[PDB]
Amino acid sequence: GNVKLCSLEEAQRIWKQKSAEIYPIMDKSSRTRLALIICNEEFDSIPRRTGAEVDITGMTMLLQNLGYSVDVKKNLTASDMTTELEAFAHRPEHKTSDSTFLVFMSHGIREGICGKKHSEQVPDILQLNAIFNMLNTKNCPSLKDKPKVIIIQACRGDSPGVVWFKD
Amino acid sequence: AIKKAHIEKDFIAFCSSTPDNVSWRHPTMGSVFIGRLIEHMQEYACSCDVEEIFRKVRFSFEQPDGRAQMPTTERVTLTRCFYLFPGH
Ligand SMILES: *C(=O)[C@H](CC(=O)NS(C)(=O)=O)NC(=O)[C@@H]1CCCN1C(=O)[C@@H](NC(=O)c1ccc2ccccc2c1)C(C)C
Repeated sequence: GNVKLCSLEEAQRIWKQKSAEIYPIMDKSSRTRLALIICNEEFDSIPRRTGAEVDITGMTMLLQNLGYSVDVKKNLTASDMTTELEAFAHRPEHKTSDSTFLVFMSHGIREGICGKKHSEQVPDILQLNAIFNMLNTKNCPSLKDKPKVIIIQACRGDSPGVVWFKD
Repeated sequence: AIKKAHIEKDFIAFCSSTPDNVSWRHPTMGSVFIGRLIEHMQEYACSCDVEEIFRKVRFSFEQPDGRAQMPTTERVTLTRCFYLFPGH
């Protein structure tokens, strides 16, 4: 809808130029695209991510507009997530899909995403390397040779990341 | 017969910021990274592969301003362009 559509002319030209160096997309009538959105708004310790609802509404709608099936999950923990991710790599719809969109939205540390039960005393994070593990050609051979885009919205530390310099 | 397949491939991560650094969120408009990616997705989904659009999102963060943050694409292992061909 809101997503600017691609005319047949352009769709043809683009494929006309890149043809062999572009991922083949399944037929619009048969493919069953799946997208997963895990976003923690409330936390046992860390301050609630006030305003997360507007992001959930944003992505879901967008991905769904890109022709994906969005299954939204909320306030999970390291485990709950690592369990929810495995059940996804298993989904049968992937077999008849051309790609998938993963979307994580939560607080975070240098190490990774923060589950809803994370704390200084008792950590609850999900390393990024793990997410890549649950969906590789070994634990999810259905997505093999298909683009898997992973989006993450979380702090990667404390520093502001800006450095002073005079002009 | 059995054949070998790369264990890791066709991946592409897009983080909201760089290591050790924070990402910004507005209590009324939510995260900024998410709103920009959407804004761009809606516009360039039809002529740019997800890789070109992510770059365009980064470039949109090129000029700092109080709530600065530089998104980064990590562990990219895409072997070809990934067009979304919206409308198809
Ligand atoms: C990383 O952990 C978070 C990401 C998140 O959404 N979750 S959480 C539990 O941490 O809130 N990033 C932050 O929290 C960063 C780092 C510390 C403050 N912070 C913010 O995003 C604050 N943002 C603002 O104050 C703010 C952002 C954008 C913006 C745009 C236009 C006008 C005013 C503002 C204000 C929030 C409020 C804590």
